[PDB]
Amino acid sequence: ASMQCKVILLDGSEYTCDVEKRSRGQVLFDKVCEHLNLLEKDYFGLTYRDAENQKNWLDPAKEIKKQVRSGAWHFSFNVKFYPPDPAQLSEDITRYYLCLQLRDDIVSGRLPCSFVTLALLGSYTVQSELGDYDPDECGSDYISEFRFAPNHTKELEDKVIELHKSHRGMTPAEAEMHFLENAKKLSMYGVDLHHAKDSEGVEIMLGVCASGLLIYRLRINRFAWPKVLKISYKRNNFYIKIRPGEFEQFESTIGFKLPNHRAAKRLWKVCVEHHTFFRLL
Repeated sequence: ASMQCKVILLDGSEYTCDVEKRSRGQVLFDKVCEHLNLLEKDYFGLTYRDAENQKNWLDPAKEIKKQVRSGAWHFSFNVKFYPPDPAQLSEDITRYYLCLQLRDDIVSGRLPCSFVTLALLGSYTVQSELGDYDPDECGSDYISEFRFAPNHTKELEDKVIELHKSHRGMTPAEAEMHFLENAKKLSMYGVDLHHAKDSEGVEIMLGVCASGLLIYRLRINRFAWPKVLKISYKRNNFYIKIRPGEFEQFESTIGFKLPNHRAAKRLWKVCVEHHTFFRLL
């Protein structure tokens, strides 16, 4: 009358529990956050891969059964809504799980940034995890475990060490806070990127975040939520209604062709959820 679930956590470890066969996603999410002693859980969710190996958020309001057709109820715990100002989070631990996610986002190449920013962010990670630089605990080899960037230059490594040396006295809470302030200013911070085609058939990327919808073709356009009147899908296609022009005198619907109905439905859902979260709480 129950099914085993496995969840990859942000530090790489694996949470196992059992849930009732007809459990809604909420059941499992609540168990994972309890495990994590996470009170600010609303920023977070669970992803799964479907039979086409596409990533999907587990809808907490719905039976897991209906979403994951396989009995392989394997999930990944992830940031869903990236806070525009992490300093305003109530708890250090929320910020910590947030850093872990952003570290992956960087290493995986999902959040690009300057060599400069990579080294600064790296040095904050090192101060958080290792503490103060010391020539006697720190060979010149003491940061061999850390990944900082999709690609490790021995010069990135030296710059991380240089900056680490300057952070002396800094507590994890502060290393992390500094980490979050440089990270939140990055261009792709918190943007969920989706492949699409525009009306001419030119391949573009439609990003969703706290502030609105982004189009990239090379970043191009950006629609703050306040200016999105309606978000909808039909078939392969994704639509937004906006009031263009200086005085917003008319409505215009802009359309994007997505690779299939399901890609359109995932984009639409993610956009709706972001609008609800960021604009209605």
